[PDB]
Order: sequence, then structure tokens, then C-alpha cells
Amino acid sequence: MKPTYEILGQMDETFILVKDSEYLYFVDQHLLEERINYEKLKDENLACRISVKAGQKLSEEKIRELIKTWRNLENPHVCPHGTPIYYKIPLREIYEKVGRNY
Amino acid sequence: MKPTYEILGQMDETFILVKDSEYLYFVDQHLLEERINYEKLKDENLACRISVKAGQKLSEEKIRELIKTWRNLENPHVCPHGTPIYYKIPLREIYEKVGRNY
Ligand code: NA
Ligand code: NA
Repeated sequence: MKPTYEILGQMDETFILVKDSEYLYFVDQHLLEERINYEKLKDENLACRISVKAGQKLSEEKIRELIKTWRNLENPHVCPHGTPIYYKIPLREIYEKVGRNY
Repeated sequence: MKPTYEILGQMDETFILVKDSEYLYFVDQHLLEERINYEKLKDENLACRISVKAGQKLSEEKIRELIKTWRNLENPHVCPHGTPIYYKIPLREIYEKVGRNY
């Protein structure tokens, strides 16, 4: 994700929505914190058990911290168990569906 | 869209994001206001020219009014010119990508 981005908020207390000029990302809060903790601790089970779970509301500040850190991970793409950390939509698919150039 | 829904906000001053239990909708603010005005006025050119344009920031209240009215349109799907009013993502595609049931 590009360095200029806009955080749109939490969805279902499970995903952080954040976009740059190319994609809208839906970032799984548990998988992201688990990757952050795993890269620090190098322990898959420990990183999992201490991380936030889906269904927890997160503050705006905590959300900003997580997204900032996501960009600097060695592996921002998959958690230690191999699950994708996020789903992404190219913004072009949204614009093109309504007939707008992008 | 179901009667219980959550408005997530504006994106790029062009789309309103709103979700129910099944889909996340990206609603083109211009196409929606144009449909609202067209169903009232029955004049395609008039409805277009008086409607909000992309690139205008909208207040939370105006966004609530638009989404409420969208649900009650005779044709909530396409504008008078035939363009889709919105793009939709099934929530299952977001959850399934990160390995979550939905
Ligand atoms: Na351990
Ligand atoms: Na006219």
C-alpha cells in the first residue's frame, strides 16, 4: 500500500478499511496483530493468543497504529498460518461499474 | 438492501458506503440523487443538472437522507441513463478471503 492512504474505519469490529489511490483494503484486525506479534516474538502460538480478536471494537488511535505498522512488516500479506491478512478491491472496479473513469 | 443497515461514510467524495448483513454497497452520490430527482420530476436533464456531483463532500445528515430515500425508490438499481447506481461486494468474499466463515 502506498504511503499516502486514508483509513475509513472498522467494519463488523473485524476489518479495518483503508485505501490508497489504487485499492481499498479490508484488513483483518486479528491476522494483522498476529503478524505484528509474530515478527516480534517469532512464536506463532504466543502471537495468536495475545492478539486482538474479531468482535473487539478498536479506537481510532489503535487503528492508526496497526495500519502504520502493517506497512512496515516483513510479510504484510499473510499471517504465520498462511491466511491472507486482507481482501482488496481495485478502485477501478467500483468506478467502472457506475460508468466513471479511474 | 435490508432495512437494518450501517452507513460507513463517504469515499473519495463520490461514493457512500453502506452495508447490510449481505453486501457492502458503494453508492454513487450523483447517480442516486439523479434517480431521486428523476422519479420526482420525470425529467432526465433537469434531474441531472440539479443533483450533487462527484467531488462534493456531503454531511452525515445529507448522507442519511439519501440512503433512506434510496431504499424507497421505484428503481434503486440504475439511473435514468441506465448506469448502475452502485457497486456491491458480497460480504462473504471479504470474510472468506481471510479464512473466516460468513
Ligand atoms: Na509458544
Ligand atoms: Na428538461
